[PDB]
Amino acid sequence: ISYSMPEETESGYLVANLAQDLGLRVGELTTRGARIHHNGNKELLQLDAERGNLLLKEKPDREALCGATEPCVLHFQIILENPVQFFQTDLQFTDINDHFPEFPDTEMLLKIQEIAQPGTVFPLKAAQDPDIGSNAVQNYTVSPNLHFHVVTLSRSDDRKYPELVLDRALDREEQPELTLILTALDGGAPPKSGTTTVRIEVVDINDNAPQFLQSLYAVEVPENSPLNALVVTVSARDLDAGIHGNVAYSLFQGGGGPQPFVIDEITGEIRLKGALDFEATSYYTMEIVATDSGGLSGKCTVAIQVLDVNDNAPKLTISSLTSSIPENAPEAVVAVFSVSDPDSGDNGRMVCSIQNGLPFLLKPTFKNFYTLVTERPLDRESNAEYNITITVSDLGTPRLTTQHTITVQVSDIN
Amino acid sequence: EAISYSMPEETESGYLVANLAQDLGLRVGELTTRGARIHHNGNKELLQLDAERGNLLLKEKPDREALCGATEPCVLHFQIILENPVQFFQTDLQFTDINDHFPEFPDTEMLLKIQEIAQPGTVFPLKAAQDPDIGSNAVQNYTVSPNLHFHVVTLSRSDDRKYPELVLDRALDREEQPELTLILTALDGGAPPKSGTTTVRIEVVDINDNAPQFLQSLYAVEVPENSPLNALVVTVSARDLDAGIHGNVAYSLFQGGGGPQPFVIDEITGEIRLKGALDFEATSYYTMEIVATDSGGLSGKCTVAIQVLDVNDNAPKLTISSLTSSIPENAPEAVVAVFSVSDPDSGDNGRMVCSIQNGLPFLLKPTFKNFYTLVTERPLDRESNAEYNITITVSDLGTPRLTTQHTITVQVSDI
Ligand SMILES: *[C@@H]1O[C@H](CO[C@@H]2O[C@@H](C)[C@@H](O)[C@@H](O)[C@@H]2O)[C@@H](O[C@@H]2O[C@H](CO)[C@@H](O[C@@H]3O[C@H](CO[C@H]4O[C@H](CO)[C@@H](O[C@@H]5O[C@H](CO)[C@@H](O)[C@H](O)[C@H]5NC(C)=O)[C@H](O)[C@@H]4O)[C@@H](O)[C@H](O[C@H]4O[C@H](CO)[C@@H](O[C@@H]5O[C@H](CO)[C@@H](O[C@@H]6O[C@H](CO)[C@H](O)[C@H](O)[C@H]6O)[C@H](O)[C@H]5NC(C)=O)[C@H](O)[C@@H]4O)[C@@H]3O)[C@H](O)[C@H]2NC(C)=O)[C@H](O)[C@H]1NC(C)=O
Ligand SMILES: *[C@@H]1O[C@H](CO[C@@H]2O[C@@H](C)[C@@H](O)[C@@H](O)[C@@H]2O)[C@@H](O)[C@H](O)[C@H]1NC(C)=O
Ligand SMILES: *[C@@H]1O[C@H](CO[C@@H]2O[C@@H](C)[C@@H](O)[C@@H](O)[C@@H]2O)[C@@H](O)[C@H](O)[C@H]1NC(C)=O
Ligand SMILES: *[C@@H]1O[C@H](CO)[C@@H](O)[C@H](O)[C@H]1NC(C)=O
Ligand SMILES: *[C@H]1O[C@H](CO)[C@@H](O)[C@H](O)[C@@H]1O
Ligand SMILES: *[C@H]1O[C@H](CO)[C@@H](O)[C@H](O)[C@@H]1O
Ligand SMILES: *[C@H]1O[C@H](CO)[C@@H](O)[C@H](O)[C@@H]1O
Ligand SMILES: *[C@H]1O[C@H](CO)[C@@H](O)[C@H](O)[C@@H]1O
Ligand SMILES: *[C@H]1O[C@H](CO)[C@@H](O)[C@H](O)[C@@H]1O
Ligand SMILES: *[C@H]1O[C@H](CO)[C@@H](O)[C@H](O)[C@@H]1O
Ligand SMILES: [Ca+2]
Ligand SMILES: [Ca+2]
Ligand SMILES: [Ca+2]
Ligand SMILES: [Ca+2]
Ligand SMILES: [Ca+2]
Ligand SMILES: [Ca+2]
Ligand SMILES: [Ca+2]
Ligand SMILES: [Ca+2]
Ligand SMILES: [Ca+2]
Ligand SMILES: [Ca+2]
Ligand SMILES: [Ca+2]
Ligand SMILES: [Ca+2]
Ligand SMILES: [Ca+2]
Ligand SMILES: [Ca+2]
Ligand SMILES: [Ca+2]
Ligand SMILES: [Ca+2]
Ligand SMILES: [Ca+2]
Ligand SMILES: [Ca+2]
Repeated sequence: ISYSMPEETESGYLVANLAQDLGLRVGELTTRGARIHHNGNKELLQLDAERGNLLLKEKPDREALCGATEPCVLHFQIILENPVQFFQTDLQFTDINDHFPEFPDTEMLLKIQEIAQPGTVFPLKAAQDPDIGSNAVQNYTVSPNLHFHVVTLSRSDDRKYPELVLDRALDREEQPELTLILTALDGGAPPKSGTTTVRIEVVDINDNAPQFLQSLYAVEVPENSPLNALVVTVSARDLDAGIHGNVAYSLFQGGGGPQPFVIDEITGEIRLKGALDFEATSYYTMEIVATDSGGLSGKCTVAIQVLDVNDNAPKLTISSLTSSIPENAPEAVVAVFSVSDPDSGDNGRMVCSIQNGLPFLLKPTFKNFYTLVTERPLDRESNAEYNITITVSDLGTPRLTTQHTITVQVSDIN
Repeated sequence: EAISYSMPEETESGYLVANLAQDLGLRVGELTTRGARIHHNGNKELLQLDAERGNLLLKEKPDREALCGATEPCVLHFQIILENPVQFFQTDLQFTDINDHFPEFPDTEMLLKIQEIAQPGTVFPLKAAQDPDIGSNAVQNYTVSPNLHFHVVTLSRSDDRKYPELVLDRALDREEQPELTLILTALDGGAPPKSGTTTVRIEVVDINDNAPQFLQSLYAVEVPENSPLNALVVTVSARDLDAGIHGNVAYSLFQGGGGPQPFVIDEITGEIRLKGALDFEATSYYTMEIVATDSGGLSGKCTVAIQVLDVNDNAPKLTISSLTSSIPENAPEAVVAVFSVSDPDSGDNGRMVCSIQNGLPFLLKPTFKNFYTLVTERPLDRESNAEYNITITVSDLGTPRLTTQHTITVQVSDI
């Protein structure tokens, strides 16, 4: 004979009316010297022989008695002596939902990279439940968010294990860290729950390119500026963090000609490497390029205009027509000369002068092109030779003067 | 107006610039009669005057880049003077640039570090080639050595200067081709064109685009019940196609939703060790899942099934319930006692047999499964023996064999 009864029933519960089930008289139970025999460690059942009833001595717990084995049936044998008779009886215990779903870890750590595409699965630790069947784990739900959703798998021996599925791509630049609530629901009535915290750490991915604060840099620097002069400092910013955010500055020269400028890849400072000359090159158009450790780059145009400095003296060049000059020759051209100046503005503008005492005349024929002509015929006895010191001088600040001497002799017939 | 003569660069000295006498409309004798002379700003005479044949010649070879450079046009303003009578003429000499310079790149080798997940259409700035020439004689085109992942584009800017930029058309893969080498060539527009090559070495940056994979899809291992605590069961290894911090793997143990399991995993080596005690009579079969995870989130999973082995570590449990301490003399078929045997083990380790002495006139009769009875085989007088000893000996059929015995003394009555 076999009897069935729910788990965790209070001790002293009336199991079965043994007297009626055996079809024997009430006094016969104590008459035959009814005893109970079993190899169990604990005597779960005590026999009331006077009323012929089978009673529980202690409160049973299925998980501690059977555990994983199902059905939980305990076999024992009751013996009678008058006459000698044996009766094997089995007792089955129906499992109840008296266990709450418990997660292994109080928090689960997930480090998901930013470029993780939707549909990507992530394994989660399952909630365990010592119960059996519908009283065990049945459902898994995740706290309402816009990124993930959990799905339950009944793989293998019908043991349910949850895994998290991504639906919308992550972004560390928007939300660095996620915190979800993983809830496990039982299939019993009423259902039992078990909650844990899913900690999602979004790993940074270099998906952002560095950009300069200014698209154009325009700075003026004098020609006579000292070596290692701070021309301009350039700054670029990256939206990413760590090594993925570090930038490296590189100088791209424009067209031909050497660039006397150097950039620091770290600080972003542009400084003088060589010499500057407004007369050689007055305007530089270059491009600074900041690049991360990934290859993503940003570019900016830097324009540097050199300032003019009066550091050039006028170049006086003279070609003589007549080494000697007749006495009674009116209006004679002694020599013709031209002046030069690479500078600009008043630094390039130049006025030339001659001694006022000399009977000669400077006649400006062409632009920066003068002629030295005698103003009147000359006698020999007065002055044999003449030292004419032409002095060309610019109108800049400071003023630079260049002068040259020519000797002209007046001569009649030999 | 003033007169101007044009002449290509790098012309050999002694070149016939122009018939100056005819251009000025003067007689052949008149030019040398008036003492025609040449005046220019430079000390170095670039021009020399031939008053005999009335021609203008070159005294030095002109270099446009050394005279003008970037300025255009390269015009030298010079003057011609006459002395019979005194007269002044303005004349200009323009030097047409010639394609006499090779395009050169500043650096012999340019290093690029491009990500593996770089999307097509991504631009990568490259340093331009230098050319002191002007117009069509400067840098005009940019071509890149035949590859599969890149193509160069020639862009113009500001003063219509040409600069190259590299364009990706096919995504890279460090697991396929870690490093790439290109030849960047710059082509002139002159005739014939002139090239300028340089190394462009592209180093593919690693991106975590590989998930860890287990060598085996299933792991099976037998472990004895008597095995010690914290003993290495099996070592699992997973490989990652990536490298560096994107390649190192961390192992995690995932158990079933049934009950607690006595096992632990090493994150580095991948060794599974025992955590608690093992008993075949408790839990016989274990199914766990090992999950390998990198530093990016990409994972791989393998199923590890371990069944424990049964050992004969449980002696049979004998429990005897006696009915009669004393027995009648001439009583046939008398039931002395009734006992039960147990064995939690399985197979021959659980199978058990019971024995009694051969000299005793008692018979051991089986009534129920693993449940026997001690009954007299035949009546017997007292004068032979007053009391008898019955040592029930129960033993399993395992290896080694475990035995357990217990004695019961029974007396006869009625004299
Ligand atoms: C069926 O099996 C039975 C069970 O056997 C058991 O299983 C086997 C495998 C063995 O493990 C065995 O040990 C188990 O018991 C058998 O029953 C038992 O049988 C044994 C032996 O047959 C009885 O003796 C017991 O064992 C000791 C024997 O010692 C042996 O070794 C030594 C040294 O090798 C050797 O000693 C030498 O003996 C000779 C001869 O005397 C001497 O000349 C030598 O000098 C001496 N050597 C030296 C160095 O000195 C022996 O020859 C053996 O080989 C024995 O010592 C031991 O004695 C103690 O333990 C018992 C415990 O029961 C005590 O008995 C109780 O004492 C109480 C106190 O006086 C007494 O109370 C009195 O009660 C009465 C009324 O009842 C009155 O009221 C008084 O006022 C009270 O004081 C109790 O009544 C008494 N118990 C009984 C039942 O009467 C004893 O005093 C002492 O403390 C021990 O006796 C053994 O007794 C016996 N078991 C029982 C319960 O009786 C049975 O024999 C088998 N069947 C057959 C047919 O054989
Ligand atoms: C598992 O649970 C899913 C989510 O149900 C939600 O949670 C419960 C506690 C209620 O608040 C309910 O209003 C929510 O929608 C269900 O969509 C799904 O069907 C369930 N699966 C099974 C097998 O029951
Ligand atoms: C005219 O100049 C002649 C040349 O002298 C030169 O110029 C002067 C300024 C010094 O620098 C001298 O060392 C040069 O050799 C003179 O010999 C002559 O006396 C000068 N005539 C007059 C009237 O001063
Ligand atoms: C440069 O060369 C390529 C290949 O020969 C050609 O397709 C392209 O039209 C050229 N560009 C110019 C501006 O000539
Ligand atoms: C299980 O338990 C949780 C709270 O722990 C409830 O929110 C849920 O609805 C279910 O009752
Ligand atoms: C599981 O999650 C619930 C969410 O309601 C918490 O209230 C609880 O403390 C446990 O963390
Ligand atoms: C994660 O967060 C939940 C609430 O969101 C806690 O209840 C839990 O203990 C863990 O700290
Ligand atoms: C560019 O092309 C010319 C031929 O047009 C080669 O001679 C030169 O070496 C470079 O490859
Ligand atoms: C540029 O590259 C070409 C081909 O590698 C060489 O031949 C040339 O000398 C220059 O270095
Ligand atoms: C880049 O190109 C140069 C030719 O200038 C080679 O020498 C070098 O090995 C790389 O291919
Ligand atoms: Ca329970
Ligand atoms: Ca439950
Ligand atoms: Ca339960
Ligand atoms: Ca982003
Ligand atoms: Ca990012
Ligand atoms: Ca970046
Ligand atoms: Ca200067
Ligand atoms: Ca200057
Ligand atoms: Ca000046
Ligand atoms: Ca040249
Ligand atoms: Ca060229
Ligand atoms: Ca040239
Ligand atoms: Ca790849
Ligand atoms: Ca990779
Ligand atoms: Ca990886
Ligand atoms: Ca065992
Ligand atoms: Ca065993
Ligand atoms: Ca055994």
